[PDB]
Amino acid sequence: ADTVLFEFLHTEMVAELWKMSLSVLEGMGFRVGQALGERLPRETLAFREELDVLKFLCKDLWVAVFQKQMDSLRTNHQGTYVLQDNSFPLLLGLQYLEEAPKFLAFTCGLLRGALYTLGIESVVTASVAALPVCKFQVVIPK
Amino acid sequence: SSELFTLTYGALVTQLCKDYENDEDVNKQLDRMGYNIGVRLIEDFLARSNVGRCHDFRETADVIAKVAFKMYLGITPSITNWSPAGDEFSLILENNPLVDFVELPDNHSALIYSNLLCGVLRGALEMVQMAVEAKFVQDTLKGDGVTEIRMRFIRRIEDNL
Ligand SMILES: *C(=O)CCCCCCCCCCCCCCC
Repeated sequence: ADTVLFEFLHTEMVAELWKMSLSVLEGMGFRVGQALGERLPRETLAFREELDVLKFLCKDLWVAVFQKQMDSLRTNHQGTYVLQDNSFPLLLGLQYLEEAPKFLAFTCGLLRGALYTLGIESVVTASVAALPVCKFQVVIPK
Repeated sequence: SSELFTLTYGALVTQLCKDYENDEDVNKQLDRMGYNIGVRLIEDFLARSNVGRCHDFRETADVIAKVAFKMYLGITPSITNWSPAGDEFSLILENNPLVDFVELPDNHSALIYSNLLCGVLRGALEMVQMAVEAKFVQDTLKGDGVTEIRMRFIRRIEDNL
């Protein structure tokens, strides 16, 4: 399908499926993330350290899903990572800063779902800096 | 890996089916959502093709089938079963455009899996002053030899004013 179609569908889903709602959006993104990871070169991550898995998501997964790589990746080397997209696609004024969280839920599941397929358990949340800059926080418990 | 739309649409149908006990309610929701996407898609389409305004329902069919579908789904549905008056035609597809497989046993016999498309078609055309009815009259996911979407010209929508 054409790239724009996903955004159109996603925009309608957030409107219609409008914190249990976020849970639903995140849950859907989780099943899609699982299937997507499944089709990426998962094998190459065999014998790799956690760090490479997260780079995989920033590059391999983000390109496949948004036709671009993550703009930056940070870590505290204690299981927590912050992925930053300087111009997140699904975010099509200060009045919308509070609404932005709704448009990031599905992608959090996408990331969480992809990690699951790679054998990793995690919790993903997101926040917005100065629109359209978005930060996805991946926390791998340990 | 552009199977993102298919996977995402699949999850939406699954989620709506859990949120609504009745399938008719899902079809209704899928159609409204499709309508809303259709109003936006038409702008995007005209901006990327510059095909111009059609004049007959016959011209609309060629644009929808040979240009719109090719641009958004990479496919070219066939045009058949024209009404003598030319106010109705059918789009023939090899299979369901939005869904590849359905869960078994069948718990959603009345559910129109890709009802979103019909809403998209109606919404996009409404933006060009054409009140039309898009409807699946045949579906491979339903056991039919082909997937068929019937397009019916209802009336010309008056200008905004
Ligand atoms: C003549 O007046 C030009 C009219 C062109 C109408 C184009 C309508 C777009 C059809 C959408 C089909 C794409 C499938 C997308 C699936 C969600």
